[PDB]
Amino acid sequence: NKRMNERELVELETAYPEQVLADSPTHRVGGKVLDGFEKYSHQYPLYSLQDAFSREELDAFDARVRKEVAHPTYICELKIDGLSISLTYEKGILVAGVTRGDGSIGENITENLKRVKDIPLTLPEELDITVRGECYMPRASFDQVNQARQENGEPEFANPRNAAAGTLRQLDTAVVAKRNLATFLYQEASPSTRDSQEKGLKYLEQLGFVVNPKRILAENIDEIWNFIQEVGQERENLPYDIDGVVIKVNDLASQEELGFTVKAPKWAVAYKFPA
Amino acid sequence: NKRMNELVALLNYRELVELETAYPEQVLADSPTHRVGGKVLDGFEKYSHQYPLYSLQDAFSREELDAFDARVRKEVAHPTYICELKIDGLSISLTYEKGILVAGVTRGDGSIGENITENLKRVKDIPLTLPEELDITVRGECYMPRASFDQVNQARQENGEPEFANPRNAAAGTLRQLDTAVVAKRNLATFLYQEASPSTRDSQEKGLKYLEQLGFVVNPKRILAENIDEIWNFIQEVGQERENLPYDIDGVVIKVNDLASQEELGFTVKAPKWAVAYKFP
Ligand SMILES: NC(=O)c1ccc[n+]([C@@H]2O[C@H](COP(=O)(O)O)[C@@H](O)[C@H]2O)c1
Ligand SMILES: COc1nc2nc(N)nc(N)c2nc1C
Ligand SMILES: COc1nc2nc(N)nc(N)c2nc1C
Repeated sequence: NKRMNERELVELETAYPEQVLADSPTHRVGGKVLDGFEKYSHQYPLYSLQDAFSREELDAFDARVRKEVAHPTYICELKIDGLSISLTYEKGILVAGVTRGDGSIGENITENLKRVKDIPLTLPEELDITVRGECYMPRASFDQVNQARQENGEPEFANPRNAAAGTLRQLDTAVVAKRNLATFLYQEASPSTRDSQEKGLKYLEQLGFVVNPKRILAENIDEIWNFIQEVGQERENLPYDIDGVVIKVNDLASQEELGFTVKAPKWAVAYKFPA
Repeated sequence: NKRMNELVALLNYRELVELETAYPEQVLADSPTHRVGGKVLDGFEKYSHQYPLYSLQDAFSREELDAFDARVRKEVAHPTYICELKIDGLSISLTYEKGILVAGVTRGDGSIGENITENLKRVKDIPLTLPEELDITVRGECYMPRASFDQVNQARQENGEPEFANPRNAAAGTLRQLDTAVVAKRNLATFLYQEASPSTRDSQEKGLKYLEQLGFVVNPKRILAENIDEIWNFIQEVGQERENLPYDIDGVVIKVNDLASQEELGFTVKAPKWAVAYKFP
C-alpha cells in the first residue's frame, strides 16, 4: 500500500488489481475494453432547457420571471455543443460518470470519462457531490481524429459533437485516451451548495472542475441581447462549437419559487442562433 | 482606484499608506495595513449575534464520560466521536459577507457581543478575505501562545507595567483594550472549531477540513474515536503532554461527529445534547 501511495506502478497495479489508487495517473491511459455499458438511473433527474428563438421570446421569459421576482439578475453562459454528462463523487472520489440518456436512465461510461484529462479523479475535500456539464472535442483536434477514423476504415465524424459523443459511447477506453476531449461543467445536480449560480461556478472551479469563462451577469434583456450579439460575432473564433446562450436567474431562492415544469426549469431558457 | 489593487496585490508600502490616508473609504479589504497599528476606539460598539452561542455541558470523570456515551446511544446505535482540545482563550465569532471579514465579535451575553473587529484584524492567523465570496460565520478561540506571553511579560516588566497572571488574562487584556496597535505588537493566534452559520459539511471532521480550505487555522490535535475507551486514552495522553503544548487548555470537548446524528439528539435549554467538555484541573 505505502508502496503505491508513493513504469513501476503499472507492474504493482497489474499484480494486485484488487487495490489501484483513485488518484492513480494510470486511469488516464488506455485500459480495458468493456462488455457494454451498464444502465444507470439518475439519482437527481437531469432536466432539459426550454428554447427561445428571438428577442421577443427572451422578452417573454423575462416578463414571466418578473411575475414572481422583482429584481432579477441574470447570468448568461454558453451552451457548449457536446455530449451531456453527469459525474458523481463519493468521499471526494469520482464513482460514476454517466450520459444524460432520457433524463432518467443513462449509460454508465465512468471508465471512458476517466480518460478525459480535465475530469478530476478526486477532489480536495471528502465530498459527496454530483455535477453536470458537457464533454466535447475542440475544433483543433477534429481534423486529426477524422484522419484516424479513415485509416481504421470507419466513417468520419459528421462534426465535433458527434466525434465526442461517438468517442465516449464506443467500448474501448484506450480510444478515449488518444483523442483530446475536454469539459465544461455548469452546475451541481445534487442540492446547490452556494446562493447563486455565479457562486456555484466559482465553487466548482475551486473543486478542480473546468468552468467556461465567457459569461456575464445582466439586469435586463438589453444587456443580454448585446452579449448574445457579441457571442454571435466571435463564434467562428472559439475553439469549440456552441449551439446557443443559456440565460438563468442568478439567485437560488429566486430560482426556488419560480420552480420547474415537468421537463425544464421555469427559471432558465436557451437562446438558439438563427441558421 | 487602480494603483491600489496593483499596490495591494504586489505588496501582497510607503505609497499605499499615503493613498490610504488620502482616500480612507477605499482602503481595500486585504490591504496589509490592516495588520499594522491603526485606530484607537473610544469604546466598543454593540453587535447582535445572528447565531447566538450556546454552552457546553461539563464532565469531571471517566464515569461521567461513560454516562454521556450512554445517553447518546439511546438515539444513535453506533456513534463516532470527535475529540478536540478546549483552548484556554477568548471566544470570538467571525462573520464574513461576500468573502470579506466584516465583523469580529465577543460572546457578550450570548445574543449581543462586543464588536472588536479592528482589534481582531491585527491577529495575523485570521483571514481578512476568503477564497470565495461567501456569507459565513465561524466561531473559535483567540489565545496567546505561551512563548508570546513570556515575551510580552518581559516587555511589560522593562516598561514598568504589571505582568499578566497567565496567557488567558493576557489575551482578554489585549483584545478588550481599545488600541489596535497594542494588539499588533502582542502576537495573538486562533483555532476555529465550528461554523456558526448552518453547517456546509455533514460531519465535524469534514467541517474542520473545510475551514482549513478557507484559510482558517484549526488545531491538528484531535481524533475520531469509536468508544469511550479510545477517548479516555486520548485525554490521558493529552493530560500527560499538557505541559509540553505551546498554549494552555481548559480540557477536551467530545462531540458526536456526524450532523444527522447531532440533529436527532438535539439540545436542552442551554446546551447541545451531543457534546460534552471533560475538564482538566
Ligand atoms: N477582493 C477580494 O480579495 C475578495 C473578497 C472575496 C472573495 N474573493 C475571491 O478570492 C480571490 C482572492 O484570493 P483570497 O481572497 O483567497 O486571498 C479573488 O480573486 C476573489 O475571486 C476575493
Ligand atoms: C439550468 O440547467 C441547464 N443549464 C445549462 N447551462 C449551460 N451553460 N449549458 C447547459 N447545457 C445547460 N443545461 C441545463 C439543463
Ligand atoms: C459544541 O459546541 C462547542 N464546541 C467547542 N469545541 C471546541 N473545540 N472548543 C470549544 N470551546 C467549544 N465550545 C462549544 C460551545
